[PDB]
Amino acid sequence: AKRLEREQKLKLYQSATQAVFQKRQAGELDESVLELTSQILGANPDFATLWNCRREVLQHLETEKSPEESAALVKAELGFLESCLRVNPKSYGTWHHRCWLLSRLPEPNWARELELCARFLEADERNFHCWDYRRFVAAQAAVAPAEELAFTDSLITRNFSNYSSWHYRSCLLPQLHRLPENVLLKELELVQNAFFTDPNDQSAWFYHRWLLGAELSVEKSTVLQSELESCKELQEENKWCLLTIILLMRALDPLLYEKETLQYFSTLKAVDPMRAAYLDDLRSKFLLENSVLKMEYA
Amino acid sequence: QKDVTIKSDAPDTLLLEKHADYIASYGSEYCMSEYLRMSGVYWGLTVMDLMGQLHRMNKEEILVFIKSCQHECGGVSASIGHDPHLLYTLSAVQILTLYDSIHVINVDKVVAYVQSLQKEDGSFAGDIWGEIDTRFSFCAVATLALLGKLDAINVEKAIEFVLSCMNFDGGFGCRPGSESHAGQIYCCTGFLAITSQLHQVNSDLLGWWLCERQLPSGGLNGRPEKLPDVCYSWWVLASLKIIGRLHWIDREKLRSFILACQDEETGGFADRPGDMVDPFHTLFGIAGLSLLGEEQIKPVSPVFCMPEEVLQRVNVQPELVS
Ligand SMILES: COc1ccc(S(=O)(=O)N2Cc3cc(C#N)ccc3N(Cc3cncn3C)C[C@H]2Cc2ccccc2)cc1
Ligand SMILES: CC(C)=CCC/C(C)=C/CC/C(C)=C/CC/C(C)=C/COP(=O)(O)OP(=O)(O)O
Ligand SMILES: [Ca+2]
Ligand SMILES: [Zn+2]
Repeated sequence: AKRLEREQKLKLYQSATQAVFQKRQAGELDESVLELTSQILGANPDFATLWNCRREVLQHLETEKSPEESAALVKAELGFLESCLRVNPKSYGTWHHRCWLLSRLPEPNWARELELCARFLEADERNFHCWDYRRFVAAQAAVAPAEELAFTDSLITRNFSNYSSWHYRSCLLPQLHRLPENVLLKELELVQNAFFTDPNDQSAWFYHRWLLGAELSVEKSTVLQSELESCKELQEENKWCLLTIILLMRALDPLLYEKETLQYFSTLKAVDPMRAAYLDDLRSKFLLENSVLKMEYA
Repeated sequence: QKDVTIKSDAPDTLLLEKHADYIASYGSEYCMSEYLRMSGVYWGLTVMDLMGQLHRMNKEEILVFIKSCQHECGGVSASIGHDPHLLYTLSAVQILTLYDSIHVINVDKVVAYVQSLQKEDGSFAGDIWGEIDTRFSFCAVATLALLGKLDAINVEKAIEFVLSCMNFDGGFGCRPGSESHAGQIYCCTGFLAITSQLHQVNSDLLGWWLCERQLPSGGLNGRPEKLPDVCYSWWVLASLKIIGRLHWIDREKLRSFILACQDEETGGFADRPGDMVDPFHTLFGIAGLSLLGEEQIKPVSPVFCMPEEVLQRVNVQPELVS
């Protein structure tokens, strides 16, 4: 039953491909190839050579046709692309074919492209092809860091398809300005907030470790000591919070907190046994760091 | 916490003879996938050779297919009548190295093709249509390393482009600004191995990001809060071995995941247990096991995803972290 109708399809794809190649060596760069590849690419967007062919036709027709007949072909092509992306929203060549197409338009509608990224991110908020194409579009349309950072601020808070959006933030932020103390402590806030909502959403934690890695100051040491307690209240079996406390104590006074650093490593191993070997090496590295530090005493 | 649960009745045994037959007899999906054919051929040969079974494939036939796929520019297509691309260029060169048949194609023109794809910023396009990806940075230098011709490209600008795809979390994406992804981290770490720039990786940080790919089922994902997939057994492991932190994942849980992904009836591995197998997931399941020290599988270069012994023969073995 189902084999019939899908041997039907293979037959037709298989003959269409043949005819496309025949046409190609002969050099029939025409509408007939656009029509044949349409058949094929619609069912198989990863057939890269066919996006190549389309491109060559459109460029060949692009001259020996009226700028009205060209324009019709561009519109026809954008809708074919979108229809292909709804089929395979991960196709590298489908997305890059749209990149080529938009890049060569004399007057491209980027707002419509950004809306398309919206739609695709609604379907799959982690689709990295779409985030890339979004950054392509934001750069072609010179969208400014703060506009994008609002878009990101609306796709983390409302909903938690977070990591791809917090990454984008990570890149957009430095573009507003070893990142400023004032901004750092402001992000320590947004992130310390983040992990009292879902302390088991990991984006905030990954992000916060960057923020620590990247003067103590009464201002900062107090925010870190504060963080450390906020974290201890939260410990009332969350591995991310436990690692962070070790790293905060490390951040604060590693010689002073050596005892507690060791306690924490123990609890953390029991909570996150898969990371036993990492945590051992991290503990060894801290212990050595400390022995170096104790040799600062005379 | 989106993860697979592994079931009682998931295979817990390495089924090499099935994987050999599955690969030996593949294409008898195959038709929609002619566009990747050269790479499928690489995937099949590499997994067969790692499993000791390379003789069961058709050397002479393949040597002729490759030659027919070298275009006059020097690039190699996925298949006959298809257009050349960096991907299938790497794959072909790997196959010929597998077979010690470099002379089959024009080496000088491959080198020139790859040389032609580098951009001002050091990045590589995959072809003349210009898609930039860190994949292509890896494919470029991997190809040239195997031909002894790494000095054909602008290494410094290459390195710089790659390092510019390094992210807050210590990982790498496709392009500058892109989200870290185990796949692109493999490419970038592989690339820095080839170019002797591993001291620029923050190894403890990236190694931590990588080991956090491992989920309670033992399986690995490509980035935070995504589903696991056996092919990441390759992307993540290869990356960790390269930066000397392979031991940061739980090897037994991972191994249990990888075996759980086999199809006991037909052979092959799938992305996750009980799904339809394919050759790609079959290579990366086997290459992942080899990275963890499975005895029936030849050791695999974590950089080149080819048997160590092949690379020993050509004397291209990038020094790794530790
Ligand atoms: C059947 O649907 C597909 C989808 C995509 C592709 S693909 O674009 O050509 N390619 C190769 C690939 C080959 C096979 C096989 N046989 C199977 C999958 C697969 N994927 C898709 C995939 C794998 N794990 C999860 N995902 C979603 C990766 C992709 C990109 C890639 C190419 C070369 C080296 C590494 C990665 C092929 C088939
Ligand atoms: C010599 C070898 C082995 C490779 C050559 C180098 C190349 C082309 C590498 C490709 C690396 C890469 C990008 C791998 C990722 C493959 C994969 C599992 C893609 C799917 O990722 P997502 O789109 O995020 O989907 P998931 O999160 O559902 O896995
Ligand atoms: Ca044979
Ligand atoms: Zn996969």
